[PDB]
Amino acid sequence: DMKVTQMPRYLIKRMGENVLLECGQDMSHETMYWYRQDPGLGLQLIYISYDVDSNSEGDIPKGYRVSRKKREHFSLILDSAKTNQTSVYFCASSFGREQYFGPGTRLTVLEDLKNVFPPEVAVFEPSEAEISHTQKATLVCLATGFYPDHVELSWWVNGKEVHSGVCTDPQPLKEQPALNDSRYALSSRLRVSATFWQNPRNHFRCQVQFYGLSENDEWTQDRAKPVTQIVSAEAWGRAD
Amino acid sequence: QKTPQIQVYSRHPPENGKPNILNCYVTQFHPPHIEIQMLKNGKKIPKVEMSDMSFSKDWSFYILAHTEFTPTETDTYACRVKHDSMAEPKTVYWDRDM
Amino acid sequence: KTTQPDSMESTEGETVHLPCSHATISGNEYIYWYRQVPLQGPEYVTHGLQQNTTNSMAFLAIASDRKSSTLILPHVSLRDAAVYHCILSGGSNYKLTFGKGTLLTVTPIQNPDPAVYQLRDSKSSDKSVCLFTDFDSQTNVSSDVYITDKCVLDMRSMKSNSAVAWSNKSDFACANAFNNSIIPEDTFF
Amino acid sequence: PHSMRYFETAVSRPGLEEPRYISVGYVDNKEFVRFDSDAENPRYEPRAPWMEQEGPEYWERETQKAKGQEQWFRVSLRNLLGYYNQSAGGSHTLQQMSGCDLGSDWRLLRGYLQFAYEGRDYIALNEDLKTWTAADMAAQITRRKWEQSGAAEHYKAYLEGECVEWLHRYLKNGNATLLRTDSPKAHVTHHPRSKGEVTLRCWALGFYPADITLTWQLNGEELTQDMELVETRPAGDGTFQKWASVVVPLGKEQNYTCRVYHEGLPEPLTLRWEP
Amino acid sequence: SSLENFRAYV
Repeated sequence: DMKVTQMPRYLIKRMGENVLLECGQDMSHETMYWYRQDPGLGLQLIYISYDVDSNSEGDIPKGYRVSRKKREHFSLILDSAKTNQTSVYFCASSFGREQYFGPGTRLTVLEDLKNVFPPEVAVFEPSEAEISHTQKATLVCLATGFYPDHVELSWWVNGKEVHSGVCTDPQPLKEQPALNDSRYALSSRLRVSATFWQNPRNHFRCQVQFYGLSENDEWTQDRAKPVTQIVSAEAWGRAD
Repeated sequence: QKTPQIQVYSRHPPENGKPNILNCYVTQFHPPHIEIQMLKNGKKIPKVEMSDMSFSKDWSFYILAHTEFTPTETDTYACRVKHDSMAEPKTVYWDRDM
Repeated sequence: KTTQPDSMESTEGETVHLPCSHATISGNEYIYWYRQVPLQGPEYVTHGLQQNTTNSMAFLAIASDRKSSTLILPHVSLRDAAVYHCILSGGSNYKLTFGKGTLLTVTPIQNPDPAVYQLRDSKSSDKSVCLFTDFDSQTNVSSDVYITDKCVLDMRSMKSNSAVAWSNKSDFACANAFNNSIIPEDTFF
Repeated sequence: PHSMRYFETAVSRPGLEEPRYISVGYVDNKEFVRFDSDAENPRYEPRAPWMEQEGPEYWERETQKAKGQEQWFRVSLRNLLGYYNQSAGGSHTLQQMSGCDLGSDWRLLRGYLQFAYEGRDYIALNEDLKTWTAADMAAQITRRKWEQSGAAEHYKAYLEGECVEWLHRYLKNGNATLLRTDSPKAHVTHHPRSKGEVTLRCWALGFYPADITLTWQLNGEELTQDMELVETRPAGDGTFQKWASVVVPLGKEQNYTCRVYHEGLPEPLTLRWEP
Repeated sequence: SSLENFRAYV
């Protein structure tokens, strides 16, 4: 009923490039918004369109421009991208009551794409102990070494996505806090009744999609170009 | 839409020979956009001021159109209103008695 | 503008109170409450001018003669943990300025039961991983070690706490993290 | 008795793309301010003499609120096109009346807020400042929106609060102009029409305000079921004028009396036909 | 001071 969506959810771009984030509502609300919030502070207003070609600045106008040619849409333009413009962007709309926010777009403006990496992934089988101590079995996935934090980790049992008994880290931790462009890591647990893991027919797969580069992204390095992909790790049940 | 109720008259009693002001009071009309003209012997009188647009409680608009003139027993003045609600200009001739 | 406490502690069940001092109010301006769960973007909760509004979720209570207000959250759950914002929105203005609101943490329950297990990867190799579980309500986690914050998972069936740790060195195992510190000291190799 | 009004008008125009917003404010039926987009430097101007004193921190204040209204109508005007499926680039009118009435006691008596589209009524704020009245099916769209958006509260907070609070202030000064008045100067005229019949027109010039009354009579008995009367017209000099007439047989002139009732008059003006 | 209509348009 009241949904607001933004395309390119994740997006990486090199400094100086043209960024274009989109946002649609399909409910023709008169007024829409562009917000950004960095892990540090909170939400700051960039631009607000009251209706089509009626657009007003806001709090952080410098570095951005907007385009409202239809009620339903509202695009955000970064002519010359900037490193510090690497925040999270939220689009919104209202008709008079409250504002209806989107899902958020994660934009990373890198000075050098050589810092980009896909994640190495591996699953860890349950500890022989826990199965006899608490009668349950916990599997652990570990997405290691990747940048930036454009990852979504999911569990798949026998082919079905499972959010039942799953827990994933909220904030990916840095494997080296010192470095300014610290490479990231992540983990997630999947607890299942010990009896379940005791059957070598079940298929446990820890999937983690990366949102890296794409077509027009020029890449020179010898290592395969780190583009959007689905690195995974599997593990069969054990009756042993 | 409401047809403009027109009323042509003078500010002070008609003293043919002594200066005066001819008024054209248009009321009860809608939409706002209206074309009003003052006439003398069948010609468009130049320099004709107009009251600022303003409407009454019933949404109807009203405006006053005035210009300097000097009445004579030969000069037949009139007011001509062209409005969205009328087929074509509504001519209302002056009458000193009214 | 407004003002709210940075933090706010709570537990699975307790009914939460969220203050919001806001004097110098135009009276022409409403008061809105937004909730922003980490990751997600802000979503609307409730608003009011005077009196005491309310929704299917929370109760809004505006103090007599304004100047302050309070949001009430009934029998809260884990999913009710986020950052609640209190903004003043003029009835004739679409602009509303977010502060940093109030980070509401909600601790579950169930009895703790420290364990700490060690696991290897299905592709049986050298890499090992330690698993700290069930340290309910105990902040700590204090080289080349990697330790993640406590992750609360709600098993649909039968609670349950956990955290992961490793250090790459295929040789050692729980060598640093966990060292004559907390826990019964009696782990499981 | 003591009331303040704000009449607003936004008019779409062919090709012009941008409508013409005109806000006129009344105090006791007396214009005292006015905004108009078309103007050289669009902003509020004091239409009354007692407003000249208001500080610039008030004029820069209003104009900024006016500019705000202007856009509201601009958007509201496009919405209507949708409702009635009217095509863009054309002349359409959206009006609004709002204000507060005071009783003998300077406490608020009644609140006023009503919109009109294309001359017709659209939606209005009821006498209770809580509910809405929707004329046609389209307005029921606007109402439902304004209901679920808690629109009423905002307007009530004004009518009762800010509105009244400022009318008082406008009366702390206005009570030196909207009190003085000009008096009528009646005089019957004699015009002949048809054989043995003459019309007797009772004029009344130079009065202020426009509220007045003219009466004809026969031998003393009230006459009105036969008289011809013209609406009050503005002289153009700040004052007004009006007249009534009667058709009567020749040689029966002196039989008729013409009484004139006006605010600024100590006693009715009885008139008659002279030589 | 004049009225400042509610944010919600027609």
